[PDB]
Amino acid sequence: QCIWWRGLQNAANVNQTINNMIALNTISYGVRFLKAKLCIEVYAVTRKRLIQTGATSYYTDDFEQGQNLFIGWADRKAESIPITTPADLDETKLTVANTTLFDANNDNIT
Amino acid sequence: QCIWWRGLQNAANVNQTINNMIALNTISYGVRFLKAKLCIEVYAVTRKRLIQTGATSYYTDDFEQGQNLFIGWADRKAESIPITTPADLDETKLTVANTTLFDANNDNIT
Amino acid sequence: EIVIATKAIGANESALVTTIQDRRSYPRLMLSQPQIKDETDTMKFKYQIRISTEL
Amino acid sequence: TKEGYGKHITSMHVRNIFNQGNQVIRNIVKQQRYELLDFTGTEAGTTNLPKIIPY
Amino acid sequence: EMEHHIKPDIANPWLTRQTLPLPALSGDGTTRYVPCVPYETHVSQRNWNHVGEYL
DNA sequence: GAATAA
DNA sequence: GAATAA
DNA sequence: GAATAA
DNA sequence: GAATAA
Repeated sequence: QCIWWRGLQNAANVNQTINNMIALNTISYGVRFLKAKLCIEVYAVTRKRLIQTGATSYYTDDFEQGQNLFIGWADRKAESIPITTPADLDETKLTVANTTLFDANNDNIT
Repeated sequence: QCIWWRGLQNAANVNQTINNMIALNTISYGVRFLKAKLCIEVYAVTRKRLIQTGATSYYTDDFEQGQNLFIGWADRKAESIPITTPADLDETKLTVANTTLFDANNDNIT
Repeated sequence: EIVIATKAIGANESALVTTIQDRRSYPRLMLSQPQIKDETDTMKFKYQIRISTEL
Repeated sequence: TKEGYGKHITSMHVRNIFNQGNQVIRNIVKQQRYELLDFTGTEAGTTNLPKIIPY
Repeated sequence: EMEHHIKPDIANPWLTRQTLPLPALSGDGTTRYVPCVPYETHVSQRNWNHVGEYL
């Protein structure tokens, strides 16, 4: 919804494609965003395995290849991303409270 | 056998489909339940792995993708669900004592 | 959908830029884990991934 | 290996069974009415005057 | 005849995008004159034919 | 019946 | 014109 | 008319 | 594109 395609969440994320873009936005009177294709690649799915005896816990991360990242779509519900800073929008640290792709009641997520 | 299709076990489970239904039950002299399709989806099968030295136990939950949820049918035996409250009927907390999909003797469950 | 706006073109001029365009619902998108109750709350998953976004 | 037996069972594809808010009900408001048109009167809407249908 | 497009299965206050309010008269006026314009004239995007002047 | 005849 | 457009 | 209808 | 669209 926002534009992170420039990769704002860190200024460290600039490639000449962004630079090429800036020089074009200078010599251009107008633009169209023709297509935007996003591809996620999952190299690992890693849970933290918590082994708990009473009053103690042993922590280890372990690969789960039987699990997977859920890419949720909210197609039933009106929702918003809060945005503050170019960093505030990041595929990682960006969240909304009391939000779960799984509701005990009506799971509104495709 | 009961009707949990409204999702009574929590009042938190109402969607406009229930609301649409109520408004129709107001303007309707009669109804038929034409078809009821249930689909379970298993995202995980997770046992609690119990590591026991004498006089101590280490607990951890671990994924078993070699195991699976048994959906039992009692097709050989006359049985009943006890029902008390709309909550008493829940896919989770609802049980009958001394009931097992596996009997050491005659396994009556498809 | 129907755009009616005024672009300045400096002080002496204006442009009543005015177009129609097709409506795009953009849902919300999220990357989340399975919710699995453990003995204590949820299991915690962390995904190594590479997003690849080209425009 | 991840495998299990079942009936009307399938590898799990995308399922969100709520519609994306597209549904249409159709009623016809039906309002037959026997009415009178009286021009024989002097009172208000009863006169020589054309009586109106405000569609 | 009316197609009542019923609500989403999930709240979308933002769904009014494709909803319009009726052509209801708004005002304090106790009496309101609802307009009737008889006809929408047809005009042409066509150039002429059988025009004597040669051009 | 480029000078307007529907 | 799995996300209900009879 | 894997859940026994000769 | 009986309600005049050459």
